[PDB]
Amino acid sequence: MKQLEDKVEELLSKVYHLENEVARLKKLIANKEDKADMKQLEDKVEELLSKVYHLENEVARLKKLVG
Amino acid sequence: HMKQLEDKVEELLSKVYHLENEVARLKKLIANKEDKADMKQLEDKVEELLSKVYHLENEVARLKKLVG
Amino acid sequence: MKQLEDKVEELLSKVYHLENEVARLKKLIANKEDKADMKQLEDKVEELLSKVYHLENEVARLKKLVG
Repeated sequence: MKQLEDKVEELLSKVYHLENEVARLKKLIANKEDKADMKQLEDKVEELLSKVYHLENEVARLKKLVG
Repeated sequence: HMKQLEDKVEELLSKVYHLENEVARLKKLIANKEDKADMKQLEDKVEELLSKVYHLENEVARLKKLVG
Repeated sequence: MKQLEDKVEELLSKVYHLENEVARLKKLIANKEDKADMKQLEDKVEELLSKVYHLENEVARLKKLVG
């Protein structure tokens, strides 16, 4: 009967520790970069490349005309 | 008292089940995280953009002065 | 006693396996990019997007004026 009580006690402690380890693991995971975030960043750079290209072309035409 | 212990194991049964589900959820989240990589390619593109934007700023300042 | 002891042993096996899974996930997590290490790239891109927005507006204004 002390045999069972001690097994249940081992289970209690190990469950409690696992709960804390999982809580820490989710905090760590939350601080990692999402694939979606990287994709957003790449698409913003693509947007910037395109806008800068158009601006260059626009500025070149303005420059000629102002002359 | 055996009932008290049964209730305790019932609690732990549920907690172990929840923990199994939390671990599977965390696996899925990890799969959607970006692997460490060399940032050279993205950084080089941003460096090109900052140079082009700097040069554009200078050009647009000149025109703004002339037109005004 | 026996039936409850067996249930407890079953749960100890599951907890044991879970501890190993968690150790393993910690290792996977180490191969992932830290969000904080992307902060500089992200901010630079946000700066550039604003600068390009303002440059576009100024160019369109000048163009209209000259045209």
